[PDB]
Amino acid sequence: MKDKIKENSEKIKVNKTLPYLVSNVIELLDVKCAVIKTSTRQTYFLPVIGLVDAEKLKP
Amino acid sequence: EFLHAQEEVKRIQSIPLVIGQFLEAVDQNTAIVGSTTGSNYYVRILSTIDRELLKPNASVALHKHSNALV
Amino acid sequence: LNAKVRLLREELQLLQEQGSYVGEVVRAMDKKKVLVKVHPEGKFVVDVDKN
Amino acid sequence: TRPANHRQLTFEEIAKSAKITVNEVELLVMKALSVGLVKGSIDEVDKRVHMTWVQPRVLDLQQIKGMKDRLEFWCTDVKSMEMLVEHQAHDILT
Amino acid sequence: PAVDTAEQVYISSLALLKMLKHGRAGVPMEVMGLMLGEFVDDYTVRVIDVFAMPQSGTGVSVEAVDPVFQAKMLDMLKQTGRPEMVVGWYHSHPGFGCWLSGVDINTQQSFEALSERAVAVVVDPIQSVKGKVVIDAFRLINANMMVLGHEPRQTTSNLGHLNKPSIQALIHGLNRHYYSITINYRKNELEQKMLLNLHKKSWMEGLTLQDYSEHCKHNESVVKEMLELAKNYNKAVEEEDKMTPEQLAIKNVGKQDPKRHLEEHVDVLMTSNIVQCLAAMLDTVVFKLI
Amino acid sequence: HNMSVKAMRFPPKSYNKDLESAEERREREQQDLEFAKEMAE
Amino acid sequence: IPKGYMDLMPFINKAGCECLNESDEHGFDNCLRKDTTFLESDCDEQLLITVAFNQPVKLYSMKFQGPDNGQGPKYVKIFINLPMDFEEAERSEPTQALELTEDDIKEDGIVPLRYVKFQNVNSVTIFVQSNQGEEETTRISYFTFIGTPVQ
Amino acid sequence: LTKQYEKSENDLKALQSVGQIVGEVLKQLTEEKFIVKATNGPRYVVGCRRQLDKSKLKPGTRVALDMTTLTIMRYLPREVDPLVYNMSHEDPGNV
Amino acid sequence: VLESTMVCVDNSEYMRNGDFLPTRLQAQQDAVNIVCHSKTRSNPENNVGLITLANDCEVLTTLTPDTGRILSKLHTVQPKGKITFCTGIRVAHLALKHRQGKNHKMRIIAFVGSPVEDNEKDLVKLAKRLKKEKVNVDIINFGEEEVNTEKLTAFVNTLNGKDGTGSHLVTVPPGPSLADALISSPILA
Amino acid sequence: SLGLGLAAMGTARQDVYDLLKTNLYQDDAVTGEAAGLALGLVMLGSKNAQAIEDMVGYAQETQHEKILRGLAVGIALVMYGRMEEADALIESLCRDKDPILRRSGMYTVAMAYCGSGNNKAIRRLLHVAVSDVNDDVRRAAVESLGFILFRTPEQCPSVVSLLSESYNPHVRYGAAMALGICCAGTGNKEAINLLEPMTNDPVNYVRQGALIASALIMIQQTEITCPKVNQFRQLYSKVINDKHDDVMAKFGAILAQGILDAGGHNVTISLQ
Amino acid sequence: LAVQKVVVHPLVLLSVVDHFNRIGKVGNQKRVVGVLLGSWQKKVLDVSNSFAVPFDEDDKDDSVWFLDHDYLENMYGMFKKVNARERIVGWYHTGPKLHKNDIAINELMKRYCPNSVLVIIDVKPKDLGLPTEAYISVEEVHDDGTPTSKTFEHVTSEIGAEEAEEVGVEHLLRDIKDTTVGTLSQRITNQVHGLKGLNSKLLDIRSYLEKVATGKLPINHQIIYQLQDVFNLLPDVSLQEFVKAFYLKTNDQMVVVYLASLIRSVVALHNLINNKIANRDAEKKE
Ligand SMILES: [Zn+2]
Repeated sequence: MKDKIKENSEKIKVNKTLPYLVSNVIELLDVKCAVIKTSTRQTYFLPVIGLVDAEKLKP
Repeated sequence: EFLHAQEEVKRIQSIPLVIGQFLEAVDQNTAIVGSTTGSNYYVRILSTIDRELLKPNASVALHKHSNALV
Repeated sequence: LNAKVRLLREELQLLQEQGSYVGEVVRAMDKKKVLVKVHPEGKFVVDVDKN
Repeated sequence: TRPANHRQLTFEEIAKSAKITVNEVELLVMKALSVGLVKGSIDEVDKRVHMTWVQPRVLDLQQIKGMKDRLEFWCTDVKSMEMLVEHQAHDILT
Repeated sequence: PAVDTAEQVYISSLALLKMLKHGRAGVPMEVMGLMLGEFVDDYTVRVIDVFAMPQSGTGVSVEAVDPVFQAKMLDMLKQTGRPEMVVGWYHSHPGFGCWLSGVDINTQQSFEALSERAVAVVVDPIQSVKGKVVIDAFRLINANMMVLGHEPRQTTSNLGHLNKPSIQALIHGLNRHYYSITINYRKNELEQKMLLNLHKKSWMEGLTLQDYSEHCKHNESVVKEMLELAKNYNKAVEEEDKMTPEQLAIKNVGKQDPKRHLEEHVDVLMTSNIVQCLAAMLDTVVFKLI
Repeated sequence: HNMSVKAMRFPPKSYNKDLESAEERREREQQDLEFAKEMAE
Repeated sequence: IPKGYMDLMPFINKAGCECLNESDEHGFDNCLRKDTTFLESDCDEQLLITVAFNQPVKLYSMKFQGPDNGQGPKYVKIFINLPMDFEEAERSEPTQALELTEDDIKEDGIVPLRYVKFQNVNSVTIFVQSNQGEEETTRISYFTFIGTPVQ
Repeated sequence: LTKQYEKSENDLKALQSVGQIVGEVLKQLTEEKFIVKATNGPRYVVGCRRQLDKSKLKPGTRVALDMTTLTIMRYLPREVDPLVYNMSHEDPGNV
Repeated sequence: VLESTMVCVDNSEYMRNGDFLPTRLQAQQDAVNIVCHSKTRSNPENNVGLITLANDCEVLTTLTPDTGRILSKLHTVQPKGKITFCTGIRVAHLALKHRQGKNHKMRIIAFVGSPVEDNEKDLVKLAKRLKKEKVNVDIINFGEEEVNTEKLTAFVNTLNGKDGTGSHLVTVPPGPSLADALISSPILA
Repeated sequence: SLGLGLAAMGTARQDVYDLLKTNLYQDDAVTGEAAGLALGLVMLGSKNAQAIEDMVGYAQETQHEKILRGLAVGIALVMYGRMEEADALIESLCRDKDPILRRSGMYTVAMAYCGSGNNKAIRRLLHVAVSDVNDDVRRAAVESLGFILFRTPEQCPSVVSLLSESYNPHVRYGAAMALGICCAGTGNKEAINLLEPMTNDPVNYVRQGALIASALIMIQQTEITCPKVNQFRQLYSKVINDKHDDVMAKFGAILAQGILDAGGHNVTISLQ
Repeated sequence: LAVQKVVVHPLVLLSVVDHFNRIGKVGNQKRVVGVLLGSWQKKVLDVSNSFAVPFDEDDKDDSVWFLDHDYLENMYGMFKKVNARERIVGWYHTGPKLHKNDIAINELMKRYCPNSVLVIIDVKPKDLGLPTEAYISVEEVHDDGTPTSKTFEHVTSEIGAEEAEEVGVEHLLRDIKDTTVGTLSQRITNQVHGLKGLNSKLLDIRSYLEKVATGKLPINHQIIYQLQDVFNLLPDVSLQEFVKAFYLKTNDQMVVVYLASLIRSVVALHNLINNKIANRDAEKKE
């Protein structure tokens, strides 16, 4: 499973490539899910938070 | 074939459609519409559209790509 | 009837052509150039169709 | 027994056939109508009962043959106009 | 050996409806499935039947093919007289045309590794209207062959260039990373007559008489509607006498046309009354007590 | 109505000339080619 | 074998080629063999062969040989890729009904097949409706299908 | 660690997910057509998922739309503003 | 060998008897457990299924490469009604014709625990149909073999024929357990 | 198979037919198209039952479309110049559920009624052209009109003129080809005047058919005989040298150039 | 009853035909049985998908029949994963008519759906009727004293389609379907079909009465009871009250047709005027 973990982390580095779009977390819903407002003045709903623990995020 | 041509043209009305505002009819088949994106466009009107409904300040659905009155 | 059928099939392709902007003419220029104001997008210097 | 064209029974026939006085005919039809044995209405001024429906009963083989004979006439009438509408409206028939 | 543009993908009537039903139910998810059939020759790919794959989870994209689900369904379909191999896969594109994205190209490479002539069929259940389904069949272009200066497939006929490629597909890599295979439909007499039963009313309805109270009320209302329309129709005649030819259509925009509604009211009433009269006259002899 | 419809005469105008012109229809194809050759790249 | 078409007997699954109404003393294994041993039946001369191929295979011709004593076939109905109960053969549509004549059933006669209908044959069943001399039982020889794999 | 693999694998499934445009339902036109308005954006005539209740999509309901098709995924509760959230969760100081 | 089998369990009224310890129904539950396991170990691709022989034959489980579900179904099998041997074999024959793998060989296990109430002609014609279709049915003649020894003899002899060795007519006299006679029986051999 | 049938046209040789039928019966897509066409060439005008029964019977059994395409052309040649003796076959082919066999009936009408001007045959081709389910059969129905009207060339630019502007591009292509087939080598001004707008048709293959048809009409023709030959000669060059034109529009232009100056300006096309 | 109407979608008909054409191949030509999938909306069934199940029966004996119910469960779970909202609503079989053993099969299917609906889907293209005949099992309580038995009660069946389903169907019927015929022509064709349907059904009753008359079939006394009701409902169109009302109604509709025809002629003359003005104006400038 170690090769699977390392190969998995490689796929993250491609998607975690810069630039990132700076955004502000608006909400944290349950049905675990987040609502963010991008710097392009766009409100989005994220069915999954992403690569950051939902406990470490606040509005 | 005319009925088939009429029926197959309706795919121009497939969702999603951006909502505009009918401002002025330039001629029979073209009009000036104000998209909710904030831009005024001179576009074409679908021939299968009841022009009796194109009242001033009427909400119209525009093609998401071509802004045409569909 | 045939032209009416033909116009209908070509209409589907013609409706997919992108619509035209609406602008206000500031002043005509030389070499068939015009200074226009696109409604949300400010001013442009544009060419004029041959017709 | 009577055909649907002549289902207007007088009070005299009900009185005579049922061995009851004419004045008791009306109450007899009420029981029949209330229970549901027969359907219709009573015309007291003309001393007549307008009968519109009877409880279906058991038929012999012979009466079933007669019932089928009515179907043969009924089938011909339906077929006759089926060919009539087809012939008359042939141009516009899809 | 080079593929030919004369190659055709034949989709049965059953296979077409299942992809449309599954694709529409799965809007907007790119719901995928397997196309069963038989590679008849180097120029035909028959799609006899398809079966839909489950969605592993949320996400508007094509998920990986589940081998156990594929193996179990193929094994069970063989038990009911369906011993047809998988000739490709189908997935839905709900409204943005028929093409292959980056994910779909990788998904197709999985099938092309197993079967070199596997076909990726894309169905647009949203843009498909009656009498015209937005469908397309794609197979990948090997980048090694095309970069060196070779056409992806040889052209020996006109059959491969009858359908003009769409700009939406040409934008998303058509004729660069994948090519389109012309799609024909296998329809037999039995399946056509069976589908003709759709919207076929019962024989009771033909002889059924509309309620006379509502028929008179409908006749009452519409005739009253023409009373105002006729009054407006007179005004339209005088107005159009003194109207410039540029206003024959512009001035009719947004204002109701008395002539147009008069014809519709006339057409509705004459269809309504003639049918009611004719059906009533037929019933007087058909349902006759004598 | 049938007599009036049968009396409606169409002048022998050059049909299929109100369709897309050959030169104008050629304009779209070249412009659309650059749309595919630039936006996709 | 005809040029360009091989003998497909090695291609078939020997373990998986079943027979119906076969006398135990001479069976399917002796049938495929080139030697003298045959495939006789027990219940009646009527008999149903089932042959399942390893890979998709086209059948160009067959050599369904029988002894000239009269027990050889005179009516062969061939069925392709059935999804067969000795009553279906009575009333069904054979792929190519074949009246194997005395020339066809001898040691040298080959029987041509409709190559159009024999293209994708994963499993084939051959039925012997009637023999030549109206005997109680039938007898077979090295019944082999001549053709090429689908590939 | 087995748990480490699960967290990394859950990460991979998370990466495939795509954000959804937040809007508001304005009026249900047909049984399959809706008018929605983006939070800061135009109004569209959009569709809806078959699995959705479609009775909770009353006018004014906040919804999440696909980025491509703009179809309604789900109805969301009334949005609490981040500033309003900080108003409610503001420590007085145990006075 | 690669063969598909169906067990023709008996759930008639006579299965309530204690002639086979403790109950003929309980005796056959152990017996089915042994034959179902025996076929599994012969080849892992072996298919087994369960059919009842009640007043109306009921297919409790079709062919499946599982053993627990066969004993799971036999647990709820309660004695009711009368044996119908005529229709049981045919219904079991029908399930065999619709096996998962056509390469498998026909096989039926019959647990006759009640007399077969038909003329010998019906049993004879039934065997020929199985023999034509290469269907082998191993019948265990426990219970009322004093009256069933002749009807079933016409079955196996017509089915097996001369030098058959395809269907056996093992008749176990009443004793401690009929399953104990199965491991020495040619059915599991 | 193509070489044998081309070298055995109308010979009615049993050995050639037997060998070719062996290749056709192999049910191979590539060789089936070849054998089917060659079968008609060898049995050209023979109208024998056996060739018809074997070929049409094969078409209703083969599952390969290429074999059907070759047979469709082949079946027509079997009954070439057979006048009304092909009525029984034509009605059998035209009523067929197979689109290609329906196309064979159109070709059979063309060959059985070549140059006869039979209005009954023209009535049938026009019916299929305007009312049919398959565009290929419609395109072949209009194409077959040229074979019936070449003996009277002035008549095609009147029956086909209206089909030249139809909504169906396949009928438009057929109208172009019908003018080319009927007016081949005649330099018909009326036919060329119909094809000149076709060369700018929105559909690419319609343009190709007009370009090829234009070459067939005025092969060998000079400026005096036809004033428009110089216009089309430059049009062929312009299409070929147009990097932005469709590839099959150029295919017609290139073939038009070869036909226009075929045989070193010493050959002509004339079905009569 | 528990089922008011069964709506069978065109996918099921195509699937059932394909089931019959792939099992009823060179093997045999019996009836094939599958499992119906659909949803429930108020009291109208919505049969929308189906899958085939292995099935066989004896031609002679009706009590001998096999249905792979384990196959039923395995594919249902296979189908439930793709579309959870589509549950088992019954079974189908392509038999041209009912069979004696369907009541036994429905009992097997009743375990997976208590209100199981059997839909007989005739693969043969019948000319006048729908191919679907939807039946539900009911417990008929006889009044003669005969013990209560399980019987099939007819449920009115209709062929309806989904939005995308109808899109594909119109694509497959694009060429064959003739939509040029106006509404009025279609309605009259419905009346002709209504006359044909009634004649066929009247012929079926007459054929049944013929068999009863000659003793081929026993006297039912429930059909005959119903038949008296049919003949009693036969209206008398010779009554003075009815004829006057019919004339009163017919004349009421005629004046509306006369008014609409009168308006049509005026509008037609207006069109002719515009055409002649346009024609005259075009030639004046040219
Ligand atoms: Zn995709």
